[PDB]
Parts: sequence; C-alpha cells; structure tokens
Amino acid sequence: EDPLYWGIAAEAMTGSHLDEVKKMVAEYRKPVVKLGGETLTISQVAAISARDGSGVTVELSEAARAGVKASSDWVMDSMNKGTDSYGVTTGFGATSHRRTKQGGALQKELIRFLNAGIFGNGSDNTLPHSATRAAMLVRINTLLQGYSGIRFEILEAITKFLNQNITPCLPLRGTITDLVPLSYIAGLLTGRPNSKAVGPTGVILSPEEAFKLAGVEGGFFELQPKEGLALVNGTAVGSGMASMVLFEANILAVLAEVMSAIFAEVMQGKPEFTDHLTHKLKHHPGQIEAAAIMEHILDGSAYVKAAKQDRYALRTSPQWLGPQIEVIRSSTKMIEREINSVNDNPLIDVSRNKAIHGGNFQGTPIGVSMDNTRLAIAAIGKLMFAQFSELVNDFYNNGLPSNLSGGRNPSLDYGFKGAEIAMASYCSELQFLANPVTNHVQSAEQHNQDVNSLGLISSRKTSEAVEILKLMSTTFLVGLCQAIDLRHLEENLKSTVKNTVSSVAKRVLTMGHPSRFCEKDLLRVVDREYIFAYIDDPCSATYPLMQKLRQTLVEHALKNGDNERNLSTSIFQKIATFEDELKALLPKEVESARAALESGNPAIPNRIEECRSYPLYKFVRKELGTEYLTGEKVTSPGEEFEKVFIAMSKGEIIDPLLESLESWNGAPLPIS
Amino acid sequence: EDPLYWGIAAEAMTGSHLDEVKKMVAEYRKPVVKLGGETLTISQVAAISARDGSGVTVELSEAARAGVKASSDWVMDSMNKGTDSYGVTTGFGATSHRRTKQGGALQKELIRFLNAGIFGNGSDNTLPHSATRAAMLVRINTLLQGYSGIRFEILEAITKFLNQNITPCLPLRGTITDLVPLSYIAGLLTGRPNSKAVGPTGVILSPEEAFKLAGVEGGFFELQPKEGLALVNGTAVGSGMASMVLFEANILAVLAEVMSAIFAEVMQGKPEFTDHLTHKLKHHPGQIEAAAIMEHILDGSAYVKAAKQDRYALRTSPQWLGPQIEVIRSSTKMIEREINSVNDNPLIDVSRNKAIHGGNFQGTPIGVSMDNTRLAIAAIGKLMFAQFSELVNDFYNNGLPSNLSGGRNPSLDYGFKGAEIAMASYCSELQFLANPVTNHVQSAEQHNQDVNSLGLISSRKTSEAVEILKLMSTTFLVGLCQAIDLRHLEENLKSTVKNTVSSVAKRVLTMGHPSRFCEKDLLRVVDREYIFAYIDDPCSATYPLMQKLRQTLVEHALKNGDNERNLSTSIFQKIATFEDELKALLPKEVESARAALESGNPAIPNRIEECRSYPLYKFVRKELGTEYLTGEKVTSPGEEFEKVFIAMSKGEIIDPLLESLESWNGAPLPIS
Ligand SMILES: *N[C@@H](Cc1ccccc1)P(=O)(O)O
Ligand SMILES: *N[C@@H](Cc1ccccc1)P(=O)(O)O
Repeated sequence: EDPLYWGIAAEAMTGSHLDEVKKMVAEYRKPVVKLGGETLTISQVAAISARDGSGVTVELSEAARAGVKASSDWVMDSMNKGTDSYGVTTGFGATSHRRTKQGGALQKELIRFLNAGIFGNGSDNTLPHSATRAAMLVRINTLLQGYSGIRFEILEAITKFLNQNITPCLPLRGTITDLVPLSYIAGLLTGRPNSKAVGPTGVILSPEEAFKLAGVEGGFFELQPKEGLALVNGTAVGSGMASMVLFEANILAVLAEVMSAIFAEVMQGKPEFTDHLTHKLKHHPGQIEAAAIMEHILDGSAYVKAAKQDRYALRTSPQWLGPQIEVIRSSTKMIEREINSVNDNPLIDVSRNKAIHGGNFQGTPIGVSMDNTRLAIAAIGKLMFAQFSELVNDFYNNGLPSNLSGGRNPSLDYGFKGAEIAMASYCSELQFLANPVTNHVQSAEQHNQDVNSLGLISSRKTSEAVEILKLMSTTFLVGLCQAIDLRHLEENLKSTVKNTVSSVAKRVLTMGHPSRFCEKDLLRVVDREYIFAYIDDPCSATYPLMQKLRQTLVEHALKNGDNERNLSTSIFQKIATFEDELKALLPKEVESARAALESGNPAIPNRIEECRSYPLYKFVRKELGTEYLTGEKVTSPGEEFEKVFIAMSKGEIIDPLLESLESWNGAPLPIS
Repeated sequence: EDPLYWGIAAEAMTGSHLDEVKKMVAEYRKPVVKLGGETLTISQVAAISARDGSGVTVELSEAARAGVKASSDWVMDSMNKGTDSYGVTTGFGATSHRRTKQGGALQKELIRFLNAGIFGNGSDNTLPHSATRAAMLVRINTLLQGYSGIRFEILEAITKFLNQNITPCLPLRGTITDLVPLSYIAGLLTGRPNSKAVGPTGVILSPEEAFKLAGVEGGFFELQPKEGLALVNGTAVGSGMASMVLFEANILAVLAEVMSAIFAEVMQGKPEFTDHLTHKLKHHPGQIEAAAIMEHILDGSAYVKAAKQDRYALRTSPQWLGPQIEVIRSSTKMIEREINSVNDNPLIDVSRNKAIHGGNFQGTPIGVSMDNTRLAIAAIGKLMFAQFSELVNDFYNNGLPSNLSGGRNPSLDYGFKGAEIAMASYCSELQFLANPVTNHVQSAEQHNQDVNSLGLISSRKTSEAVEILKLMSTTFLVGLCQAIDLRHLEENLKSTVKNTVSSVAKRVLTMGHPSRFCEKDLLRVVDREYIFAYIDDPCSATYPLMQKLRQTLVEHALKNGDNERNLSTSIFQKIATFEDELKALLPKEVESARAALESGNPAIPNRIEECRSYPLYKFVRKELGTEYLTGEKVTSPGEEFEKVFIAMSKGEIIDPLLESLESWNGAPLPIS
C-alpha cells in the first residue's frame, strides 16, 4: 500500500545506474516517440530535441483523444451557460478581478501581453532551437492527459511542427518558471504578426510559411476559451531543457567512471582501491557501483597484469564520484516525473464537473534538480582536473614524460602544457557555475508570484556546465590516449636499451672469462630506471643511465677483491671501454627502434590492444583519426581535441564507452 | 572647484597605504576620542570598541551642543503648534497614514515594536559587545551634527555607558540596514522591562543597575517626539562593525606584504621580482607599493646577500596583493564617510524651518564596501595558502625539509603537515565567505523597503573572513620562523660536513703526495648538495652525500692516467679507505655541531639577526616564547600557534611589523 507514492518512486531507483544508462541509450535510438501523456522519458526528449536528421518522429496516442475532447467540450459548454471561470472569463494573476464575456478575445489578449520577450539581432537572446523542440514535446505530453481544456487538433499541429523540424523562435530569457516563452509557441499557432519560425536549414519563416512547410492545414488557430492559458501555463521549457541536460549528464558520469579506471591503468596505480570490501563497508550504492565498474576495467587490463599509496584523485575516485552519480540519478527521476505531470492551472475535472485551482505550474522540481545536478557536475569536473593534473606531472605520473611530451626532443615539445592551463580554466568556470540559481527568487507579478522556481534559468546554467564538462572530458580523453602511446614507446625503448647494454657488456666485460654478476646488475639498472628520464640523450654523462651503469661497475670493482689488483681482471679498468662502446652503439639502436615503432612494427605490441578499455582508445585513435601529439610535427593539441569534441557532441562516444563494460555482469568481484 | 565632492574624496587617497596604516595605529593609541560629529576615524571606532582595559575615553565637543539643542527645540516647538510630521505625529514606514497627537506615546510604541529580536539562551544570537560599543559611538557621532532633534543629555548618557563599559545586549540578527538592534540601545535608555546590559566582567544587569554603574543620573529617559526615531533610524551597527573589520584588514594587508618578503628570503627567491621597472610599467599604485615594501625588506636581507624563475605565489605576489590593497583602502574611505554621515530621517533643518525627508538610513556604502573587502580578504588568504604550500613542499622550497620538519629523525617528525591541512581548510572556508551578501535583497516591510543594503550582515561575514585570515597569518608566520631556524641549522651543518670531508680527504688522500684537485672537488660536492637530503643519516650508501663523493673519486681516478695503474698512486684504491674514515667520524661531528647550535653556541650565527625582518622573528621567538618545533619534544604546532594568535588578536604584532619597515623612506629603489 503506497498512498503518497513514495514506494513507486523508490522502485524506480533499483538496479544499477549503468543499466539505466543502457536503457536510456536504447530508448534514444528508437525511430518513434509515442506520446500518451504519461510515459515520456528524458531520452525521448533528448532524441526529439535533436536537429541532426535522425528521422525520429512523434505520434500521439489515439487513446488520449476522448479525454482531451471531453475537457475541451466542458470548457465550451460552461461558456454557453455563461459562468465565471478563472482564465476563461476573468483576468490573470494579480489582476484576476477583471471580468469579461469575450472568451476568445481574452485568450488573444493573453498571448499578446505575454509576447514580452526581447530577441534583438542575431541569436544571442534566442532560446536554442533544440530546447524549443524539447519544450514543444513536453507541452503536448502534459496536454494529452485531458485536464487542460484544449482541442486535440492544436496538439496535432504542434506535432507536425516537430516532425517537420519547423521551430518557432522563442526568447532566451523572460521566465521565472514558462509564460513568456511558451506564448511564442501560441503566437505561431495563432499567426501573430511578430511570430517567426526557423526551417531545417535556418531560414527565417513567417507563420504562413511555417504552416505550409509543416503540413498544418486549416489556417491559423483562433484560440477558444482557456486554450491560450493551457498552452502557456506550464513548466515545459525548463523541464524540456533539464531533460536534455540530464541525458548527457548521465552518460558523462559513466564516462568519468571509465576514464578514472583508464587513468589508473596508465598511471600504474594500485588496483586495490577498487576492492569491494572497502566500498561494501560504506553502503553508498553510487560508490559501490563506481568501484565495481573501475574494478571491471582494471581486472581486464594488460597494464595491471604488468604490475606507498596513490594520491587521492586516483584512490578516492569511487568515494568522490559515488554521491555525484546518486544526485544525477535522483535528479533524473524528479525531471521524469515533471515531464509527465499535469503542469497547468486550473485543471478541468470532467468527472467532478468543476475546475480545480492549484499550483502545478510551480517548477520547483526543475530548479532544485538542476541546482543539485550542477553542483554534481562541478564535482565530477574537479576530479577530472585533479586526475589530469597528476597525469601530466612527472613528479606523480610514475615515469611518464612531463607534459606527456611525445617527440624525440623535449626542449621542443611541451606536450599538454597548454591543455593543462586550459583544464584549470574549465575547472574554475565550472566551480563558479556550481552556485545555485534558486536562492535568488524575487517576489514577482505585483507580489502574486511571491515564490517562483527559476527552473529554466537553472537548467540553462546546468546546460553550460555540461558543455564545459565535455570540454574537460575531451581534453582528458586525448591525454589518456597520449599516455597509452607513451607507455607503448616506453616498453619498446626499454627493451632496446636492455639489449644494447647486454651486448656491450658481453663484448667488453667477457674477460675480467665472463663478468656475469656484472651483466645482470647492469640489466637491473635498466629495469629500475625511468626511460623518459634519459632516453632523449641516453649516453649523456649527466643523465641517470650512464651514471647508474658506472656506479654498478664501480660497486662490482670494489667487491672484486684481489682480482681487482691485476690489470687483466680489473673491472675498474673496463669502465672507460664499456662507456665508449655503449656511446658508439646505443644512440643509433634507440633511433632504429623508435623508427620501427613509428612505422607500425614495434618489437612489443601495444598492450592496450588486450585491455577492456581498448574500444575507447581504438575509437579515438583509429575511427576518429586522432593522432599522437609530437613537437616534431606541426599539429596542435586543439586540432586533435576538435575531432573528439565534435564526435562527443554527436553521441559517437556512447558506443565505445558502453563496449568497454559490455561483459560486466553488474556485480563486484568476490571478496570471499 | 569641487561641487560634487569627488575632489575631496580623491585627495584622501594620496600618499602611501603604509603611511595611512601608521596614522591609524597612532590614532588608535590616543587616550581620548573627541567626538564633534565629523572627524571620526575607523581607528577611533576600533579603539572604543575594545573591551580590554585600555582606558580610552570618549568626550563630546561642547561646540556641538547648540545645534543639537536647536533641532531638539524645533521638534518640541512644532508639537506645541500642533502640525503634522512624519515619525512625530504619524505612523512608520508602510503604515505612515495613521495619525496621533500623543507624541511621547508614539516614541514609546516605536521602541516596543522594534524590540523584535531573539536572544535565546547563551550568546550565540547576541551581537558581540565590542560591536555594540562601536554602534553606540557611531550613533552619537551622527546625532551630534544637530539634524536629528534629540536631547544632548541622551548623547551624554550613551557616552557614560561607553566610558564605564556598560553595554546593552543587542540581538545579532534582525536588521537589513539598523532599526531592530538600535532599539535595544533605546530600550536601555528608557528602562524597558526586557532591557539587559552587561558589565565589564560579564555580569548581566537590569537597566536600573546599568544606570547606576554607568553614572547616569536623572532616571530613565522618557523619549520626546522624534527621539526614538533619531536613536534607531541609522546605519551605526553595520558601519561600526565595518570600521572594526577594516582596522584589522588594513593591518593584515601590510602583514601579508611583509610576510611575502620574508617568504622570499627563506625560499631563496630571486629578489628581482620586486624591481621597480616592472611595477612602474603597470601604473597600479597598490602593486608599486607592495613591490617597494618587499624590495625594502629584501634589500636589507642577509639571505639575499647570500645569493630559472620562481613560482607565481612568490614572483607575482606584488601583482596579486596590489589590487586587494586598493580595494581595502577605497573601502576604508567609504566607511569613514558613512560613520561621519547624518544617517537619519527626516532631517531637521532649522535654517529652513522644515524637516527634510530622504533616504540617508540606506546603508549601501556598508554593504558594497564589505562585500568588496571580503573578496579582497579571500584573495590575500589564497596567496598566503599558495605561499605556505610552496614553503612546506620539498619540491619547491629550495632545500628546506619537507613539512619543515625540525628533529634529527624525519621518520618521527612530520613538521607542519597537520598545519598545512588546516591551511587548506582555512583557505576553502575563506573562498566560500567571499560570496557577496548584497545580491540577496528581499522586498521588505510591506514592500516599502523594496531595496535595502544588508550592510550589517555583510560586515559580519567580512568579520568572519578577517578572523580566518588571522588564523592563516598566525600559522604562516610560525612556519616562516621555523624556516628561518632551519636555514640556520642548514648553514651550520653544511660547514661541519665540509670540515669533516676536508680533514678526512687530507688524511687519507695525502699520498696519491697530496691529492689536491680531489679535495677541492669533494668540497664542491658538499657545497652543491642539499644538506637536508642526507643529514639525518649522512654516511648512508643510498643517500646523495656518499654517492656523489664516491662519484667524484671515481671521476678523478678515471682522469688519473698512468698513475692510476700503480697501487701506490691509485685514487680508486683509496675509496674504501676514504669511506671508512668518513663513516667513523662524520656522524659524531654532525651531532656535536647540532648540540652546540641547540645550546646557543653555533659556529655561524643566525643570519636573521642582520635582516630588516628580524623584529618579527624576534617578537615571535623571544618575546612570545614560540619555540622551534621538533618531533624530539612533545610540543604540538597548535601550542605555538596559540601564542601568536592571541598576541595578534591583542594587536601585539603591530609594533614589530611596522619596525621592519621603519627605515623605509617610502620610495622604491632607483632603476636609473
Ligand atoms: N500562473 C498564473 C497564470 C498567469 C498567466 C498570465 C499572467 C499571470 C499569471 P495562475 O494559474 O496561478 O493564475
Ligand atoms: N526607515 C524608515 C523608518 C521606519 C521605522 C520603523 C519602521 C519602519 C520604518 P523611514 O525613515 O524611511 O520612514
């Protein structure tokens, strides 16, 4: 028994976040959005909001028509009897004491005075057309429930505008949540002289042109009583935009979880930070899930198979992301309820033969969910900035080059240093955007609206935060792929150094007849030393390779006892010879190895090919043609970022992201 | 000609910030604050606000009495003729349409209904008594100008309350700027039954007890027409607190400038970042002054005399602090005007025989100056956090121990690591506090007060920020003194290592008969190496001293040519002997040197004794008894922080701070 509907809401929060995202993605890709008033999802809003030629269409449920007609007939019938009804024969808001019997004239006036927005020139003060399409879809879904008193034919007209991608121009600002912007949809439907629409290629259209292109026949609508109020008195603009925002935010949270694991891989972090006991003992489900996802990536990693504590951006990443995922998930359910709500006033209850006055236009679920989600996005951004900062810092990245520089000459390759500065600027602006909107409520409309939600303004700020998080995710992802390629370079160049030191050691020290403990210790120097600390000038006397090799020969000479006092068996007398032979040979050997790797024929294959995270690397590197960055070529990091950012904004990252987890059974690895 | 008073305001911003602070400090210490209505400074407010037994007294200018009596007589005379006057025979605010001829009864009612604050139990909802004293002083200064229509005897009564440290209890909250809190001063003067005061030792007093202790004779006042409005209708609580805040903020900005220079000293930064050409070419006077002050400290530094680029918290510190100083200075002039303004309504103009209605109670200068100053305080804090972070990090602090650890065993001394975490918590809360208050205005009082300044709320938040900045300054200052002592330890232990290496080198290598290029190169190793990288275990084979000493002997052996092939002149055959003699001798020599330094008899004196910054170190170390922190003793960093924080809060840091600059002539060093 669930009289206040807490139970059905709680049921919607079972199962994993990842399974919800997989469902959202499948829903988004369906060819038809069937609207009945109560099954709209944020992924259907996101799909319809697109203006990218996907071909998705909207169709209205015929099962809804009778209820819609009933309340429309009720309103018309109550005019014929000549009663007194708010928004039908009375004024609006604080001025509702005015009376009139010109019902159609009142609705015409309503749309006129709500057309109070400012467009100016250009598009800077215009609502994005995708958000207008989202608003149109959500408004239809509300009106289909049959409590609003509007003709079904008007909903059919809005549906044609959606399906033919003919979009009314709406002002960006003007709403405290959505009378003013929704009145520009009504104005297009009634052919107001200032009404404008945009066609699929951006052409500005008159209302007559828009009706013709959309396939609306019958001329402009003449609003019947209540129909203007039914069009404008709801939360569709704020909730439609919040839906688009949350669709991307849910995906980006999964991307942040997977990139935390790929980060761990290339950093050679200790995978035990994902151990399920740690997360089980905190009970938080977002943290448990985030750990299990990272553990899944790491359990199928060829880098972990190649393995005092890691720093917090690695080791506390499940604790950090967990509550953000929970907020984004909870916020999604709030918005999904809002886009299926009857946000209108008054409500026509034909069953009780009366209009019910209330406050369902008050968009508080939008403002709250968008403020909370914006703070969650800023936190995901801050972690990404901290991880990126560790990745490019040679003090912390366990042997990767400073700046992830790629070329032979570090003096002419500063790698990701510019990107790192950009990442700080993204993170800083994201922390600014994290401030709430909903604590700035003004007592409005002659103090009739003395609380108001500010939902659309908050959705807009969260939309801006998501865009910045995509800039950060793009830059981080390209950095991770650079690091992957640097680990491949590292393993191959280390193997070449080992082989060269071994061949020289044999040839020079095979006397004093074979110095064998010496050769193995020299090889241990190579195993121990960071390749990128010396490989740009491997035989330099001031770099660690030659210094530690000599130190090893000296250590063996001091332990060589009596044999060291005979020039024929002296290890010390071999040092100058060893160093000369190595200087003559190691440079060209390192160059040949690097050239071979650059030609696609490395001695050791790139281990990423055997990792579960390979689909993301493969997509960035092979599908998108993003290239390894190097000061030896003219290509800038931004040119590579463009490829990933544009693909990300087209949804092309979704498939390789989910592919990286597709064999996960949804449970953590056993701890018993 | 200066008809809008821009010119006289601009004149107040000439001369250096430091000279203004020196004047403020002298003003604060004067024994008598003489009030005439128009010469009050923030330093006089700060001095009077103190409840620390300084003995400062207030006295009222007799020259003010005639104007005060004139407007008080005017109000009484306009009652006798029976006219209509706002706040005298009419209601208040939005209810000013009500009429009455009971003039005294109206003022009694005014104080009753404004007594709408909440104290609860304890002091958490009570205005601090120092801020109440500031408010009382500022209100007298306003009323002395003679435009308010109040009896001079009431001002004399408030003066006795100040001079005898009898303070009415005021609620902390209740004002949008200061009717509600000021009505509790009026309530004490009229003996309201709920009125309470506090004596000098905290005893709660009835109004009768308070009058007796303060020396007010004549019984409770019975307010004459307008007198209640004259007491409560002004900005004295917000501006009084802003004055106290800005007094400390001005001093702390000079402290931040000087600590930036001491930071540069102990970091061995390049002093050229203070070069006047750099700052001259930006024109900003705060930056030019901040550079010249730091340059003055550094020009008299015995550490700079002992000397690719420094990091931003050092090298951009004048650029960073400059605009903060300008904001604090500009904000000070705004508040100094406000505390000398006639913030009251209506104004009695006996010259024109009329009351002038206006808005001078609108405390916008307070809200703006306190919001801007709070952001400036957060910026000074952020720089201090960044400097402290560099100071304790061995990657960045040019040879100081990680954490500024002080004991012989770093495994049992983590120095300032706890303080560093605390500094992040201080900085984080300061950045939170930097948000403004004045963008949260509500339309208030039946929408009569549809804009309001929120000045006191903003002053309170800036007061909290200043307190945190004092926590940060205390912790940083103790860290700087720790670093000073570590540089003293460093120079002495390095000298001992050099002498020991030299004596061993002589004794062991004086054969092959004296290895002289060898000895000088071994000494160059000691000169080059960071003492704190090895001095806890100086003869360890895995530490850099023994490694680089051996490397030097090996390098000389490889250059020794034919003599190296004879065991009698072999340098390589001396290594094991050299290392054994050094291991037998260097440990006890280092210990004797450290013990001698710990006993006050170092071989090399502490160079701080010859620096211009010595007064601050001497005060912290000798006057306050703050001690060098070491894991070898039980004393915690917090115990030492307490000494400095308490002294700082008593103003005891002012004298050594200004002493460090007292020979500065106020100009930068020539660049031509
Ligand atoms: N949200 C109000 C409708 C309205 C329309 C136009 C102007 C002002 C208000 P409600 O439904 O609460 O009357
Ligand atoms: N600031 C107003 C005085 C007032 C006193 C008590 C209640 C409400 C207002 P004003 O001087 O503008 O009338």
